[PDB]
Amino acid sequence: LIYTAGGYFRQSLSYLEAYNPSDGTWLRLADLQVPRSGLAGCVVGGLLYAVGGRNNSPDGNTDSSALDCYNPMTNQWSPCAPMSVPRNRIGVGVIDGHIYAVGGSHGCIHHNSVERYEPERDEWHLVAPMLTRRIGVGVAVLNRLLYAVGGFDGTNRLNSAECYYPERNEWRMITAMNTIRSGAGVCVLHNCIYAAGGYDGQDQLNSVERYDVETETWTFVAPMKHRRSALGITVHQGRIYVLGGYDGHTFLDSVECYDPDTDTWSEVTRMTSGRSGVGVAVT
Amino acid sequence: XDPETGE
Repeated sequence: LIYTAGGYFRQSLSYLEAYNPSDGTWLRLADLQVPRSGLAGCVVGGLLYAVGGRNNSPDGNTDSSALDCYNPMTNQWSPCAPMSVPRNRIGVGVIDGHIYAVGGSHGCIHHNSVERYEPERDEWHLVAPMLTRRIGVGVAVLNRLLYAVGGFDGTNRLNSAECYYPERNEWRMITAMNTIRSGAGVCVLHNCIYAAGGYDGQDQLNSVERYDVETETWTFVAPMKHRRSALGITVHQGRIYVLGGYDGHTFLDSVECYDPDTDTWSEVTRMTSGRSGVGVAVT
Repeated sequence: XDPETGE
């Protein structure tokens, strides 16, 4: 269902929760081993993976090198070998049932580093670095191409996007978005790369825009009516769901729903608690 | 702290 692992509401969270819109209710499961915020979630071969993040607690602020693996009928987390480096505000994509870990920070260091994980093998292997250092980068998969979108290089927030070609192991810059976006929600809906909300350096954004690969074009769609960055994002029902985040004053519990064929947003639920920086994925 | 995440 629509799960949300980790997050932050005054401290990094252990929560693992589900939400289905066909039943309108939530299923709770095994808390994260280590609390995490700024993580990313994915699903490979059924299993929900949690990559990077950090544990921002009253007693520390540790960037997470770790990849951990949840089994929906084993309901157990098990550690899968750590990454090259810790990656707070990481972005992840899934090609070929393999996981790419993109960017993120470790302390002052803003990564361009990228690396890939192999679920049959439990191994991480360094790959070609991005052209840009990116934290809060959003990541998407289209035609088994991997897109790194937006983010923050440590000084500037980014509207640039760049494409990873796996069988040439290359990054090439593509057309920039119309809006600068760091910590936006980036997903794939229809066959457009969606980028929703984020932070442009001044305000959280309610605007949303989508990339069409054939025309190399970004187009703005209906905006959410709550600006939000550090949101979770996923598509269920062929419909967009955005989960929590931060709006400058409050940790949102609002969950919004975008219908593409009417191009309208509508509130589906409120989360159990307002929180930001969750990892989302579905299996 | 990061103003994008509020932490």
